[PDB]
Amino acid sequence: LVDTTEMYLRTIYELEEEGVTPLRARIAERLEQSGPTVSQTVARMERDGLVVVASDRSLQMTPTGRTLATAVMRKHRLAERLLTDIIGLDINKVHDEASRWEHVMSDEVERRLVKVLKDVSRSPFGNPIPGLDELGVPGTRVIDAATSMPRKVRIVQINEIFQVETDQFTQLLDADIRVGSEVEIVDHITLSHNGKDVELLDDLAHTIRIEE
Amino acid sequence: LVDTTEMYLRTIYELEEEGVTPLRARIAERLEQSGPTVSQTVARMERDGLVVVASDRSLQMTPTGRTLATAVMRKHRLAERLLTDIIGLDINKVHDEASRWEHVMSDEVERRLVKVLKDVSRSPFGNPIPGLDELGVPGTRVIDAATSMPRKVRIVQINEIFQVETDQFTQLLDADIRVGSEVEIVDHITLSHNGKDVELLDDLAHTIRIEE
Repeated sequence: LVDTTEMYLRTIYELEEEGVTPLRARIAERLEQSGPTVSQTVARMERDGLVVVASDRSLQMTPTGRTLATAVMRKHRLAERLLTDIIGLDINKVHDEASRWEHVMSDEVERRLVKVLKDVSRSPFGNPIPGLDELGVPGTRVIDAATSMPRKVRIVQINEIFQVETDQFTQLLDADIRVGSEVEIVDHITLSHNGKDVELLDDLAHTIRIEE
Repeated sequence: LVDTTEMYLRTIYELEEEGVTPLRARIAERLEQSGPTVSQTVARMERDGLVVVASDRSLQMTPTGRTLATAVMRKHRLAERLLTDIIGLDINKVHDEASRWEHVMSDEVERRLVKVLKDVSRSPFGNPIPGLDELGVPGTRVIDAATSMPRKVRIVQINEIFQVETDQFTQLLDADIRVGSEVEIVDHITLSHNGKDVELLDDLAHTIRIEE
């Protein structure tokens, strides 16, 4: 959990954020790791397809690397909000505490935070909290979201347009399940609504989007 | 932070707690680590003086090992309280989330929690939260607590009885500093009170106890 790649990606994100060119020496300095250690960490982050060292020797985050960096910063900043507004930790300690929490905070906890905190637009240090959008502030496909224990979620998309199988359209219509419909899900993928039970086919089990 | 020793000590604490004999196989099972891995982890926890394998091959925690185990469980359980009462995380996820947070939660955060939570006597799973006493629910000696930036703390003990140096007794008396006196501290160790400033001698800087 508490990992290096997450820490490096956040650092790149920050420098980028402060308008600084993400150069390896700048990163080594901030993270207080030797230049040889960063060179080798960057060397393997490059193999995971998270970063690429541009011609000018600056670190360009790949789309995947950037998405990960964004989740880390969102978690870090939501941690800061929780620590100051709710917990009341001394403002002088908040940042260093949030730097450890960012690696162990789950998506599920972030969603709850986003709901219990008064304001999640900025961290107490003035910077905006990124990626709130990924937190329903499209959606999880049921095959991934659906657990062995029912959980009422909301249908975001059906994607009938991508269905080669249309046999269950009326089944959903009779079931009264559409975009915005609070439904019960169990993982074949059975999704209940209005007392009518619908066992989704694989194609539908893969393209229907929901939000917790 | 997120470490093995902490995890093992907590496991021993739990088994002990549930009345189970802390045997290595029981621990390997619960932690889902092979028997050889636990043998070697226990083998080095024994060298750190945290655990001793009793004659019957059961693990007896040393006083130091037990104190550490207690802090880990207190943190873990205060995390559970925070996650259910404040955050509202699903009761089915609370334990596994708290198991990661226990390694990154600072003492300073625990004290704040103890203040912001309605009840810290038990975790939502029915077990008591241990070591609250270590959280002021005696004290930190100023030499360790005193930081470069003043912070009004409360004097818990003076320990005049252990002072070979008595030159500053009247200095404190004139300073009106005693057990219960809210004082300002800066780290020689200067502790202000009622506008009068007292630069403690080493012996006093080491034995005076305070609580944040």
